[PDB]
Amino acid sequence: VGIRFCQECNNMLYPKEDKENRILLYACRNCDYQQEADNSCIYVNKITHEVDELTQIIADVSQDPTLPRTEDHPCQKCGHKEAVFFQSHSARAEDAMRLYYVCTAPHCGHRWTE
Amino acid sequence: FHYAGVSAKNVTLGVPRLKELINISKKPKTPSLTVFLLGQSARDAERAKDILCRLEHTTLRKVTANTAIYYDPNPQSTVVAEDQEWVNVYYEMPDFDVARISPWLLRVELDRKHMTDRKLTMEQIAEKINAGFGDDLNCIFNDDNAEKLVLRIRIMNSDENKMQEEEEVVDKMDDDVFLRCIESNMLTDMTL
Amino acid sequence: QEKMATNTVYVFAKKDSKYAYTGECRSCLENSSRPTSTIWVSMLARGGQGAKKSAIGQRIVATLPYIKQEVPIIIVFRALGFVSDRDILEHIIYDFEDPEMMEMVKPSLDEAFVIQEQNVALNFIGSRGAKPGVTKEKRIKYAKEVLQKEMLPHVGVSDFCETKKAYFLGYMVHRLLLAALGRRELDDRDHYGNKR
Amino acid sequence: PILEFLEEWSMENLEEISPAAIADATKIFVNGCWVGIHKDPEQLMNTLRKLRRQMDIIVSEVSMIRDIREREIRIYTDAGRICRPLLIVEKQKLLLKKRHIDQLKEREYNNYSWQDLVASGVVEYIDTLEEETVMLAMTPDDLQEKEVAYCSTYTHCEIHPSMILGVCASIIPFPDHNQSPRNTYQSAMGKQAMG
Amino acid sequence: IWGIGCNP
Amino acid sequence: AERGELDLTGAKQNTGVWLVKVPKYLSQQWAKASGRGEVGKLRIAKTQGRTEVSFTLNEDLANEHPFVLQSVGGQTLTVFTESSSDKLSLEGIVVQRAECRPAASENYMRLKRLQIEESSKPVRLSQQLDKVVT
Amino acid sequence: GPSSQNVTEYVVRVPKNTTKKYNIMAFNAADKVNFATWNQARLERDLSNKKIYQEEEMPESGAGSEFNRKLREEARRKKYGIVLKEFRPEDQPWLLRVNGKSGRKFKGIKKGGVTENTSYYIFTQCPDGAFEAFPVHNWYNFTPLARHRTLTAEEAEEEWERRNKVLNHFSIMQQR
Amino acid sequence: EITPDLWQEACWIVISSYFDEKGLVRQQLDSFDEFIQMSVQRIVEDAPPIDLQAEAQHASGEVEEPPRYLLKFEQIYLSKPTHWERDGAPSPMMPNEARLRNLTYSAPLYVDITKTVIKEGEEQLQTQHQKT
Amino acid sequence: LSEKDVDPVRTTSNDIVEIFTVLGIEAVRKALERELYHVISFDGSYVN
Ligand SMILES: [Zn+2]
Ligand SMILES: [Zn+2]
Repeated sequence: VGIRFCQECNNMLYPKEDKENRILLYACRNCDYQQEADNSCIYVNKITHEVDELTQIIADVSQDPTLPRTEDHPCQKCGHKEAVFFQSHSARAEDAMRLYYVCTAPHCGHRWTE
Repeated sequence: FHYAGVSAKNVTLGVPRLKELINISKKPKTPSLTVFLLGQSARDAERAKDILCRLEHTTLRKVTANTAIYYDPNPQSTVVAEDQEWVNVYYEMPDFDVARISPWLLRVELDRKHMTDRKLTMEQIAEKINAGFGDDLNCIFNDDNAEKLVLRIRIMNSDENKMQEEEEVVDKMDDDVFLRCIESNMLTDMTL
Repeated sequence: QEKMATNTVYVFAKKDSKYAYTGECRSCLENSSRPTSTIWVSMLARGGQGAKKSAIGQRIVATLPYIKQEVPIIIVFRALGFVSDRDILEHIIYDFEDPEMMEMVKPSLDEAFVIQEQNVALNFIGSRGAKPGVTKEKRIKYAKEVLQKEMLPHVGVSDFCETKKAYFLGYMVHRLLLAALGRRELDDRDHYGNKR
Repeated sequence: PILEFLEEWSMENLEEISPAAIADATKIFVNGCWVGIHKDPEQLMNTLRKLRRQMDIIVSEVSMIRDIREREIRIYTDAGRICRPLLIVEKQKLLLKKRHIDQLKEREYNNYSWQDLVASGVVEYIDTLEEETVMLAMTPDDLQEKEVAYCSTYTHCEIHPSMILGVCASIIPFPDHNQSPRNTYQSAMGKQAMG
Repeated sequence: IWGIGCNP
Repeated sequence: AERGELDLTGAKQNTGVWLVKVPKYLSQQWAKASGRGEVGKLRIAKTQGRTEVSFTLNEDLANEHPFVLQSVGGQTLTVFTESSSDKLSLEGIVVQRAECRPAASENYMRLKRLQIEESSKPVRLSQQLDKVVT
Repeated sequence: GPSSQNVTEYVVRVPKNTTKKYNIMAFNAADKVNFATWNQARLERDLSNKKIYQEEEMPESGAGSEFNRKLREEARRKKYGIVLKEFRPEDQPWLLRVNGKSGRKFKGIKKGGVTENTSYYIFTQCPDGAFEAFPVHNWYNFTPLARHRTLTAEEAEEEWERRNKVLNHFSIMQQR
Repeated sequence: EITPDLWQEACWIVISSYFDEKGLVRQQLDSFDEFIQMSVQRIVEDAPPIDLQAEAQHASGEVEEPPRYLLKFEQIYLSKPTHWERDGAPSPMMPNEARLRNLTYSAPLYVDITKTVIKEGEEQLQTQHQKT
Repeated sequence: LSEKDVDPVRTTSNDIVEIFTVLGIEAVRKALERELYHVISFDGSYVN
């Protein structure tokens, strides 16, 4: 999944298999350093790309004057009544009108979707 | 802009359609085809659904939830915990193991919603992939009872052996890069 | 007379162009002098199919001013002096934790893996430059001059400003990658914020 | 002057920036050049707006825009940006008060003019890019006053909605009661009238 | 100016 | 031992140095005399779990500067000197970074405006001439 | 103990002139620079002007024009362009070679952005107990170059012509 | 001090103040004033100084013997619009006279130029030409 | 048209070039007439 950069040359490590030991080794082409791979996964592609946008949402968006705010939905973490609510705001979000609520009030930074 | 929702289809009408017909353009902006069903298929909605499935292009990418390329030195090792049971069942009476087993593994998960919507079968997909790539691909498919539909693909056992004394050091794409190319080709042009 | 805003990064999608997403920035030297020079960072579409091409998929290219042929982006970053792959990605990708952006950058890194020398990258830029190049020395100096002045002038035109240009070029790439991922919406040409 | 102030107000320059620290901080662009990053954006944004409203270091034409979702602050001192004056709303109350209109009413022999209103901080010039970050009220009394809650965070107010029309369209009486193509046609016919 | 099915 | 050799003795001794960003008014006050050997006193007060750093301007010089620390773990900094005898040397490794900020908030903007006007003096503008030159 | 409430205050000294100028040497954290292995180092001005500025005008300059031809040759070269620039070392980057050729090589570039409204000072401990502040003459960011085999430019061009390298690139690097 | 339901008067008072201070064509006038006041002078200053020297004149020892002439433009001045008659006598040009006589409404432009001569005689002379 | 349970007699495509390649020139005469009549009569207008 994640890309690992070699210490010796600070370049990308590409997967390689040692036939003798049948052990996956991440080896740079430019330098001879080789590292055993713990993950054992080379390439992962999510065609559905069903990735939650809750992680992508920033807590700073609560300060926006233009965003609508609801006191009807209380915050789960701290119980603050106000919570700005906005849609996906994302391209390639397929067809979702879910409201990604963000708790207002300083430093709570809680994002929940109902 | 001012057609109706009754059509339920994109339709070019007005001056642009007149220009398309007058110029006899090779490619219409919205090529369309009206299919009239012969008999009982017209009467029954379910039979019409069957004909629809027959007439609509479907690729592996449409029915594939996600694809992951793993390195598993031993098929019995079953690096993925989930595939342990069915890999063990298949290798209780292993097929094509005598040639060899390719260490690189392509694991494809197929969305059940799309699979049942197009009424595709796991055995059907396996047969189509096997026919498309001949014996160069070996496919393992879960039973439909399994909650997650999993298809496991490995490079040809004969190709892994290379069946050649010289063996050629060309080592084109090794096996991982070749497997990635296979995945892209399968997703784009499976035509299930 | 209405004109598009200078010194800003705009990402558009062109169906006809082979590039799936193109990001353009028109740079002027604080309006003091010189014509506005536009540098385009584009991402080739995955529609093109080949054994290597499908494996790499989307590959980023850059249309530097006064260079006739498209230049791979990693080569431009190496020409600026950032040879190491990690440092180039540090400028392009602000957080290494996200895997999708790094996956997008990987093919372009693979395309430019032949060139690992700053001087060699400068020579390559000069050779594919529209103006003729007689020798390697002349080509290297000419391409260095083009990078110093013609490309991204608003960030800097002299005074060893390679780091600033590298950061702004990486910002253009970062925005192009975000548009490709869909995290940012493609810019609209008709917005009057853009129309000075 | 804006760059000097930004350096004063804890803006780390791109050259001195560790590449890892950029990810969590807002990027400050001035005239399209990425000057640096700021760890705390909102305080800087408020300070910049205060300076512009006092007309101390930032001129009135200078426009500051904060894209909260994209972590970018853009400051444009460029020429050619089209701006319109808008009243400023603090809390839910217009900053314009009866004392200001009393001074303006006796504009003669009080030397109180639009420049005094701009300097006082009652009104502000906003371009379209900054309009994207501004909550506006068409009519002050109606929208600012408490009702069934629609928006409680209005930041600016329109001076009068009829100012959206131009010179030729302003001569049309009761423009809102006409079909739009007819207003467009009158705008052209009024240029050809005799007088 | 009327609706989506009419005129603008 | 050669001309290009770098004296890494400071690195071997692991001498710790502090880097500080200070404003132009302070530096110019220091540069005014710059030869008296004294410009101020740096006072550091430490508590149970909090430390504060402050600098006091010399009374003669004036005719409070709190210091804010910055983390140095994100970048390693060292100081090296090029001697007039062409003997490069290393003084030490930077172990802490600080910034000096003005105390006055609003009246300091007056001095900033004066500095802006001083910097704008070299800027030249087109001059209107009443009578055509003969 | 006294450590929980210690208060330290020291005098500040700023000498008018110092024989050795003070600069800043900044290394990136990811480089993992370590001074324990720095047995020896070589810091000198670059010579890249060999490739792009000087001794590049070696053969044509000393070809042997003379007389009226010498006058015309000099004048023609000068008027052709705008007198090629030669070595002015003080305005050129710095090259660092640690432990000779065996060790890592770093390149330092002067910080282009000038500090017209900022100054930097360094505080160093001294036996007298008073801090000493020295202005930062210059700022340098050093970045390493790997001591690995470098592709030849001609070979690199040949390889790039075959942009579609279906074969493994690592084997290609091994061949070189 | 809030203004409730008196807003129709107040909004038009502030609008009237805007239009009294800033006319309808303020954009054109302000842009042109910026041009003349700042841009012309900045264009003059941005231009690199003119450097000129002889091409090894006299074929002598020629140890930098050809003189070096350096020109630097400065301090641009604009006069009021002026019309010079057939007699050559300057006179102010009123706009209506320009309309009637098909004249062009223009103003003279003057620049201070400093000329330095370096003849390698160990002396450099910097003569100044005022309002050229 | 070849697919089972699809009426070969009545199935028609809007593209006239496809009609020419598959069915012939006379079929395109009729199909072009049909398509032009559709574009003309969509507004309700009538041409003889
Ligand atoms: Zn390595
Ligand atoms: Zn909360």
